[PDB]
Amino acid sequence: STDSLSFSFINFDRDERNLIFQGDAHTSRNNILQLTRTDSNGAPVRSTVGRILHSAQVRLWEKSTNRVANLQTQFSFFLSSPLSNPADGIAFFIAPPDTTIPSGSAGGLLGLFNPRTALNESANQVLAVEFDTFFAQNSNTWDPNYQHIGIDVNSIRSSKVVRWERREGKTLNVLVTYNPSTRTIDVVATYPDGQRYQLSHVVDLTTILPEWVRVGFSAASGEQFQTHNLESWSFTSTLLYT
Amino acid sequence: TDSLSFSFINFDRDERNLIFQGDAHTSRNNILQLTRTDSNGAPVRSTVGRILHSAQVRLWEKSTNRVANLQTQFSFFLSSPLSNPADGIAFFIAPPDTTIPSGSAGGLLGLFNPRTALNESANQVLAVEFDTFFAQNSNTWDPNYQHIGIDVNSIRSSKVVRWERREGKTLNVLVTYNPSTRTIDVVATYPDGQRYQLSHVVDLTTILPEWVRVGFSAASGEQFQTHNLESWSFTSTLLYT
Ligand SMILES: OC[C@H]1O[C@H](OC[C@H]2O[C@H](O)[C@@H](O)[C@@H](O[C@H]3O[C@H](CO)[C@@H](O)[C@H](O)[C@@H]3O)[C@@H]2O)[C@@H](O)[C@@H](O)[C@@H]1O
Ligand SMILES: [Ca+2]
Ligand SMILES: [Ca+2]
Ligand SMILES: [Mn+2]
Ligand SMILES: [Mn+2]
Repeated sequence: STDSLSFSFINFDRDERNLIFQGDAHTSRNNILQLTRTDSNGAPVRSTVGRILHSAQVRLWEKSTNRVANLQTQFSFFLSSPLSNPADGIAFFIAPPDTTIPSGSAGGLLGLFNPRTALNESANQVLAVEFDTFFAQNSNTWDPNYQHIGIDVNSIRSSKVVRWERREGKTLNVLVTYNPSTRTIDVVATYPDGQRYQLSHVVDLTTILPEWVRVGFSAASGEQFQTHNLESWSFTSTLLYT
Repeated sequence: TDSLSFSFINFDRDERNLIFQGDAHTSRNNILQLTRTDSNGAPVRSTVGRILHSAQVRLWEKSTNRVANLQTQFSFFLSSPLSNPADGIAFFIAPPDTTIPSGSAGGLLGLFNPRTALNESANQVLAVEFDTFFAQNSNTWDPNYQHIGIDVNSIRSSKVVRWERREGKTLNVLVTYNPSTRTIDVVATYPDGQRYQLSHVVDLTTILPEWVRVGFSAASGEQFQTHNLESWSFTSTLLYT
């Protein structure tokens, strides 16, 4: 018997009344959620930002009872592009409930940050798990010099990264958990051939985010582009004694 | 799958995902008090309160041809000094913009307007009621005893089972809807194991809109009692029959 909230989509209907759509995010007739803008043929375009949030607010703690949320999310996406350098990536993310798309964020900032404050942790309130396909050091100075999965804490510069291969049109299955007893954020990603990716980072979520949050996804393209297609998503949060 | 599910083991005075209507308030002991009390914690006359979860429940989805099942568990207790305490608490499913109707503080349980309460064509609601007050002068539709009912677009239950109100005791309820049999089941137990069972065939898809909200309603007219919601969990799943 716990206080908990849980939800799941195996498809995205064109009428999803519990989802908040931001910027260019929209749902295709095929019921795949498309985060970034496409042209009249469904091809990817430049300078686009898209995000979704579930409308239900997630309670991260309740100081009253020393309870902290233990959370768990699963999702699958694929990316596609005619380009040899496809940009910029998709992120699962957690932020205050009134979070909106920052100015200047269509590009390497992933729809998550303003460029005047993107490396200033004091100005942000965001945990993100990114899948980052574009790392050119000329514009994505913060990035490691390869493709990567990263854990972002109030910064576009990841606290931890692991090397990762983008695969044109292939579904990545992802599992993210937060264990509040160990304060650990744990990420496991897998392609359909079993090719596997792991990444963890210790951060106390109560020190970085407010009591009530919203959860969802962000994606962007700058001068380079791709489609960012979310296929499925489930989420559970459970308040647990810590 | 597609699913929505939430749990409250008790209620915190800050609950961002609940819609509160009328007299509904959270007590300092984490009980949801649907009807108004004075500064002595005492019930009052002429009160109605309701909660709904803000998350909308989808009852079917054409794109995938799926239909929703549902299941809810809850516990409440009622308290009054009267030998005829009134009026009752109900779990309900209604359109998402549902609000408390005029004249529902009483035998209408905050769910119906007196002018239209018995007219099916006028209402959109499935409710499971715990009705403590049945006198004919005003509760003409009632059987002549305390009862649990399954209400479909009327204050006159489609089906009832005789029930005993037990002053200050927790009643634990489990409601399920099985979309393949099109059946609402109710099981309610007291701490000593006394059990109540009730069942009605109804197709939610032919009665309710695609998207609904769920929660609770309670009221008091001229007779009174506090209505106290202890805990609530709810799940729903879009599946194939
Ligand atoms: O030779 C001039 C100039 O060339 C290079 O900068 C131009 C662009 O190079 C890359 O394509 C990108 O890094 C791009 O940055 C935009 O697109 C990125 C991909 O979508 C995105 O992440 C960025 O946020 C941005 O929108 C550059 O603009 C480079 O060699 C410069 O040093 C050189 O001066
Ligand atoms: Ca990048
Ligand atoms: Ca009655
Ligand atoms: Mn990065
Ligand atoms: Mn009745």
